[PDB]
Amino acid sequence: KLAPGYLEPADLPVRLALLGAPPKPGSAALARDEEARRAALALRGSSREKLAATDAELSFPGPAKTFSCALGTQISEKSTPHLYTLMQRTLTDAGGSTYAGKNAYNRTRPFVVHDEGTCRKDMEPLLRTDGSWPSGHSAAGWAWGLVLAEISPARATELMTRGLAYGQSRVICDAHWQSDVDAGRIMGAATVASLHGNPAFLADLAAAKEEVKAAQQAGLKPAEDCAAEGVALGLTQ
Amino acid sequence: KLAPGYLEPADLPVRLALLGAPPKPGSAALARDEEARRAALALRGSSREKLAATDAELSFPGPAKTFSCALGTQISEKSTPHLYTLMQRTLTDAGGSTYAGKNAYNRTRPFVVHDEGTCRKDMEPLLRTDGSWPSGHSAAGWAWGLVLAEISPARATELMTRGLAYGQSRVICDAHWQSDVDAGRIMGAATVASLHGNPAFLADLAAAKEEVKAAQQAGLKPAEDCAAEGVALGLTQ
Repeated sequence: KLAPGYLEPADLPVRLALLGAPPKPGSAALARDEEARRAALALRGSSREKLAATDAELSFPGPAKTFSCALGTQISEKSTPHLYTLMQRTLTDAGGSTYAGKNAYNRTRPFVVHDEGTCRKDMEPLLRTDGSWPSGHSAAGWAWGLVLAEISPARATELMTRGLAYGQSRVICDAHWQSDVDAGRIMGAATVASLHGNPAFLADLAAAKEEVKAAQQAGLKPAEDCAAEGVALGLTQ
Repeated sequence: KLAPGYLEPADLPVRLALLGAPPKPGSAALARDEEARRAALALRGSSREKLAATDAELSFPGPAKTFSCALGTQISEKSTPHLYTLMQRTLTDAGGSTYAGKNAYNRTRPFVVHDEGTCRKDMEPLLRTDGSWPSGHSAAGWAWGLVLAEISPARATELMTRGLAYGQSRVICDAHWQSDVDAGRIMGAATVASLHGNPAFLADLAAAKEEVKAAQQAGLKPAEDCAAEGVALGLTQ
């Protein structure tokens, strides 16, 4: 159910070297995670939580739909085949697929710690047994934001903001801690640096730039309710 | 003093859109900043503090020297002129000179809040009146780490680790808060994404890849004490 990643395992960024240990028990860092959790759970029942629910969808075309409004055009196999492929393959590179248990911290997720629910009840049987470190959604979101921003520089701010919000959706969903979302962005940026050393990624990147240019010049607007996503995001950037 | 940046002002990543507010008074987020400050000040008098003192040097060849050991060859005008230039110009893009006080938070630095000293007494007269948001050293450190990792993919982990440590040196030096160092990496990664859309940067990047490869193949060792830097950093293989 996973596309081949661009990167060989030996070329993946090394979590242990790049990341610090998770917040220790009794630490202010852990208190910051609980504070972020409490602030996030205040949004339970809101449109932002509902957007966090669709942000959790990693099965394509999930991510493609999620980033279309920020891109200004629809990401699809028909319109942007190379960009679509790039997002699928970089999900493997940046996401939870690389986060093995060996040489990794085991992270008990917030909703398990506090015996409460998430914004995606259907994904919980998987997440309960999952202690991935850091947040793979966060890493993929930031990686997607950084690559897409390079693909369409005229929408760089919208795309990078959307990629950051994608990681924040994991806190709002009560699926992972703030610190793991923050650490996810370190891995996401690092993975993008490695991808720029990969000729296969670079070829798809170059083709995606032409696809997006062609779609925007032809006036293809996103096939998503960008108004509703904007409201859910709050914007006021 | 400052080299021309690659990026036009309109192409700089927008701090206000990408970053959250600084830790509020009485918050666990602020408590985390104080906790990191206390852990950092325990290293006063140590080799790690001494390395943070040279990590503070933004006047070239300061940054070139700082990353040479992680690169595996000396960054110099003679041996890697385009890489040297690239670091100088990306210092302007990423390194805080763009952090205008207008439309930005004013940050009182830790050593000012606690009427104490930094690891660089000579730089305090400027830093005392400076409330830059986030950490420009951190942003440049992470940006340099990410670009250099693409330049020399075989040393990607060493270089990205060094770029994160470069930002952490600001906490160890008591020059800025942890949260501003963390936010610095968001801006650094964003700036790198913008840089990959800039043809002048891309031309220097391609030449730097050839310069570094030629230097490493000729066996040009770093002209820095890599043993001493390894001990000060606590490096683990």
